[PDB]
Amino acid sequence: NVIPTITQMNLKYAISAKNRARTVAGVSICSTMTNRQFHQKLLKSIAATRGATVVIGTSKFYGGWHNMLKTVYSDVENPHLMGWDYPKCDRAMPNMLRIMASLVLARKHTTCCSLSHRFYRLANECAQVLSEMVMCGGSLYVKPGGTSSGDATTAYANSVFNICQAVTANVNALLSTDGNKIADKYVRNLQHRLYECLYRNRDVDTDFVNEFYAYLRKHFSMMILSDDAVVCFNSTYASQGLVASIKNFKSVLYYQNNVFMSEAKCWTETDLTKGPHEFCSQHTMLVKQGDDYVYLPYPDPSRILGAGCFVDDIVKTDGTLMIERFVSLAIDAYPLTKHPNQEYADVFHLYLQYIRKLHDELTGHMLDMYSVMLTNDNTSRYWEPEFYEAMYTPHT
Amino acid sequence: AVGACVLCNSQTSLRCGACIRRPFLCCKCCYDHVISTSHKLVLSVNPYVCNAPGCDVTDVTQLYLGGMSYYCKSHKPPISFPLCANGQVFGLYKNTCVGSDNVTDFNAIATCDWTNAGDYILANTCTERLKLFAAETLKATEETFKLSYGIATVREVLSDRELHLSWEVGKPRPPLNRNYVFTGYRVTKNSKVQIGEYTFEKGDYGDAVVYRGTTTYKLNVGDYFVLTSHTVMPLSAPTLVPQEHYVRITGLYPTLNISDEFSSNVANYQKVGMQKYSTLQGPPGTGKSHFAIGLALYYPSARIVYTACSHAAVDALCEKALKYLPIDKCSRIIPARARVECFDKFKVNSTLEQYVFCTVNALPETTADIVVFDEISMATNYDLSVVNARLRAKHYVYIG
Amino acid sequence: FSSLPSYAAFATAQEAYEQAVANGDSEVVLKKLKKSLNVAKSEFDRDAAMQRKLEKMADQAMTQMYKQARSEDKRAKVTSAMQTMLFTMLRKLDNDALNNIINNARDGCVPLNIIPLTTAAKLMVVIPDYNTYKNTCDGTTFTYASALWEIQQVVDADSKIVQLSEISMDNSPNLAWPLIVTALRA
Amino acid sequence: FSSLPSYAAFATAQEAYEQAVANGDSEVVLKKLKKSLNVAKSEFDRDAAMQRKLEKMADQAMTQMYKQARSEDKRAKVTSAMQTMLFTMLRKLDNDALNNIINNARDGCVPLNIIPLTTAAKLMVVIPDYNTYKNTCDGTTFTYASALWEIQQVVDADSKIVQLSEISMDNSPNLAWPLIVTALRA
RNA sequence: AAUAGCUUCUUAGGAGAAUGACGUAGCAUGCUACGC
RNA sequence: GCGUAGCAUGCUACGUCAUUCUCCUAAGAAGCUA
Ligand SMILES: Nc1ncnc2c1ncn2[C@@H]1O[C@H](COP(=O)(O)OP(=O)(O)O)[C@@H](O)[C@H]1O
Ligand SMILES: [Mg+2]
Ligand SMILES: [Zn+2]
Ligand SMILES: [Zn+2]
Ligand SMILES: [Zn+2]
Repeated sequence: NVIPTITQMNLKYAISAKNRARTVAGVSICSTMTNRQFHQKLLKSIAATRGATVVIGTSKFYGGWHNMLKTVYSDVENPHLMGWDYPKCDRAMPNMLRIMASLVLARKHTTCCSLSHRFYRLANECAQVLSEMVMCGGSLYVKPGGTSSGDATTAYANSVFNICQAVTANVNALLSTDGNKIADKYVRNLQHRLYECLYRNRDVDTDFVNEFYAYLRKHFSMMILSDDAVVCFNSTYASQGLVASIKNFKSVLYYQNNVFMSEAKCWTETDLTKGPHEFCSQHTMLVKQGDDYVYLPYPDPSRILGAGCFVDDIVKTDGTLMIERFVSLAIDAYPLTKHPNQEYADVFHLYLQYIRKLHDELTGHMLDMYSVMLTNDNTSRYWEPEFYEAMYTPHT
Repeated sequence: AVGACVLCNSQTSLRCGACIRRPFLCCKCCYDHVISTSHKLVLSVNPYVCNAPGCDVTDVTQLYLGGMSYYCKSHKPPISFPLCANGQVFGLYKNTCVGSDNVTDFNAIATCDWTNAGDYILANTCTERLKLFAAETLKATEETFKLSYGIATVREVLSDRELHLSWEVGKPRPPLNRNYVFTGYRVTKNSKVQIGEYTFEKGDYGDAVVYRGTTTYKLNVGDYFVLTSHTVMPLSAPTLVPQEHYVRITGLYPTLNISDEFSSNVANYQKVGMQKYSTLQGPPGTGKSHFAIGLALYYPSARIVYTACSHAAVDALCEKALKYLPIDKCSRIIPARARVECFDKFKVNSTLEQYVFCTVNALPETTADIVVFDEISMATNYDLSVVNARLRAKHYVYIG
Repeated sequence: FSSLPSYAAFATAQEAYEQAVANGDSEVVLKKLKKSLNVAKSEFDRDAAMQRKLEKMADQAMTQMYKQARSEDKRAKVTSAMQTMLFTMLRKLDNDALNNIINNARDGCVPLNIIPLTTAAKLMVVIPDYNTYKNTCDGTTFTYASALWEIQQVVDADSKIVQLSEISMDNSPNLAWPLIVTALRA
Repeated sequence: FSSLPSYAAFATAQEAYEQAVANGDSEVVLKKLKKSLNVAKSEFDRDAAMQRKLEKMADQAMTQMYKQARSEDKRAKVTSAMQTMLFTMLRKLDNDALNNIINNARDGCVPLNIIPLTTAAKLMVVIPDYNTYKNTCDGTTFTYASALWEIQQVVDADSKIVQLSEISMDNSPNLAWPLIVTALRA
């Protein structure tokens, strides 16, 4: 059967850089219980597999970012890492693609559940997450469509939709090419069979689907975290017209998402060494370390300084718990210590001197309130640059 | 569980258990309070009695800090330290209390029984913090004395308002006036339970008395009336605000010529606006409160509060104010008290009226432009602290 | 760990072991003193473990009571900390306009609405006395927040418009202060 | 622990052993007392460990019972709350017109939105500006969803009242928009 | 005042393993008192 | 040559104590990313 539900809507309270307020939808439990039981197995199996396209649940510490970056270059021919971003991804995704996502995630229970069972499950998910009865400020409303960001299957559904837009742009760019000027004798045949298998046929063609997918994985390697992509496309092709390009993504978003992705936000790096310009909001540098070269992620310094200087609660403003709230900031800001720009070199030692001063004033106040202190010595290991330098090595 | 040394204003974590109010004492201050006075009960974040089961060494001078738990000499842990040592007592912030020589006076105020003029004449002239402490402890002492006298019982049932009372033979009897109310406990065996509050009045003949209870309960022979308790809260605000002068008038706005029949007082009506606080001595039967209402006119829109100690006095003055002011005036005196009755004019709780007439017991905690206490000859340092605490105004004038 | 009981016993046992290995004793007494050494070491070790446990137990309270006291203190007295910090920063800003409006706001002349920005909008600031008046007012220009305003309609406290002539120290004491001035930005 | 049978036997065994050593007999009694105290301390370890296990076991069981009771209490309370809200909600809806339209429906199925749209007795218009005001709910009566309503109270954003006269094209700025105006079916 | 993922810290518990020490039983070897 | 006994030593099993390690659970406080 089906069970409509009500989902609230709350304003968020957190640092940012644009004066718009972002909302989040907290779905009602009677839906999360069932969705959890239905998807948990597949989801906990996606978040624990290293070395595949969908990279969720792979830390950047302990030599994880370097392994991501060296997997992406799965032996493509003339790399040119690119990117993109969808505008208003959460409020324009058409209903059809959300339904395709839910179907592809429900394509595993080929034997746990029967067919009518799968259909009522999908109808239930549609009426609970897709087109629900939002309750925004003491008064119900009706959502026209578009995903919501508080259910169970959110980041994975986004990853699926993302791969779908990428492959669609790829198909369009391969078809639209003239065809009589493609010099090679293989890819032209490939197009000539693609069109026929697309429109002049009705049933699956597993052999050809396999050939096309291998062609992709050899000229369009990806890396996807729910909408943040990085591609490593062969370049001679992409110039002859045989894989995607930012122009093609603009087109596909123009007739399937119904927005316009201006090319001022699609960075395109042409030197393979220096890594992706910006992925998941962490620029990437190449730093020598231990006789071999590794990639390191480093944040945007203004963000670290802001997160130290402005706190959301009044009790977080004293250096009682800060002696701990600062270790984490310093851990995230370590890689700046190998940057060549000097202020990027200093936003580390700032935190590092501040921790020491904090701890010294702490022992002062404590040895005043009583007169003794026994074994709070281990804190002599947070203000040395060795403990953190351990955190970006590959042993563990 | 910290506070300020009532003598040295440092942070301390101790209190005197034997002293009646248990005030915060700096380390050396408590050492001196405990060395030469019989008071030997000092409470830290936990009490200082030896935690050995059945060990009752309670003199702080005979204990030892053990590991986690203090103890007595016989039950002491293997290693520990003496508590009272080198003129100090081990307390939180041990090193950073200053400690002072106000020890003799504090000892006196702590041990005295107030039965001689020394305590009054001394509390009248000591230090402000010490003054307030003496006031609170005197209140609590007289309150505890209230407990000394005895209970009343019934002897014979006659009617609904004519009863014969029986005093517990051998104890001080209470004065039969409206200012005494008692809870009525009836003992079945098996449900010793209160019946309500009661007050008496000696009629034209004994031992018959006419009385009023808050409830219409049927009085049996198994009933009796026990005095109803009262406590004391601590106060912090000053008694007399430090005096200040100026060269202009601020917050108050003059008038041109209104009410010429209040003429001679204008010369003083200005200096009040010039100074922070002042007083008027009015010989018996003089033009006092005439000056009050006259200044109230002189500064019309300046919000004013009147207060006194006597309910009869505040009633008389609120009536006199009703005589000459726009009304447009409230006397929020008492809703359900004041056995001798008073105003039945306006609100008790709205905090809106310009000229608020109130009594110390029922003062709210609001602000105003000027407040005037009256009849200073009766109120005490405590009452002064309350009237300076609850309110806060620009200028203060006392008349008495 | 000197003052502890078993330090002495284990010390004397080790000392006797030394005195016997140096005294050239036999191997049977050597083994029995080895046993004595073992047992003394055992007892001293167990007691040391117990004491160390008591230490690490005390430190929890010693370091939690402090968090509690400090945190309740900070959370309690905040509405004054914010204002004090505000005025400290505002003195340290070292601007002129702010300083003029602040001094004026000190000695009486406070505005009744958001000072505007554009070159045409309303402003209504009170004036409590003639002294401050002639301090600020001049002809038709009423200087405030370091700008140039024009006086529009002086109003008494009884809604009685007055012109600019009557405002004179000798003529002052017959007006019912405080006036209310309106203006316009130049 | 002390109440165990081994306790007294062990204590008196060590005592009488020390007594016999103070008597200084032949070492066979030393061996016998060693054996006695050995087996005594063995069974003593046995029982001590048993009691040590028993403490933790009983305490686990007891905290478990506390948890069970807590869960059942909260569960019953929440069920009562849910039932109460359901019934007090139900006893409100206008049963007459609802019965009418549903029994009119050919199956007992009617899409939800028309349920309020045709049986509600209220209407909470919300207006963001004088213009849309002019063009939706002017005057004292208006028409919407094919029925005739009438104003009864116009509360602004500060939860105050606003007389129907105040809302005028030149009196727009003083009213803190939006303007939650209720109504009543008629 | 949502879903999910990673990571630093603290406490308690459990389990397991190593190590060392104590005690009981059994196994092996030697020396010697006694008995045949 | 055997056994009883004793001593000494090596080995095995068990039962205690302490130190370390490892892992797992639970509970809590703080940070970052979509
Ligand atoms: N300037 C005055 N002219 C006439 N009567 C006055 C004047 N000042 C005071 N009084 C009168 O004194 C009388 C009251 O004095 P009272 O208030 O009884 O004395 P006290 O207040 O000192 O105990 C009133 O009739 C009051 O008007
Ligand atoms: Mg008077
Ligand atoms: Zn002191
Ligand atoms: Zn005392
Ligand atoms: Zn004791």
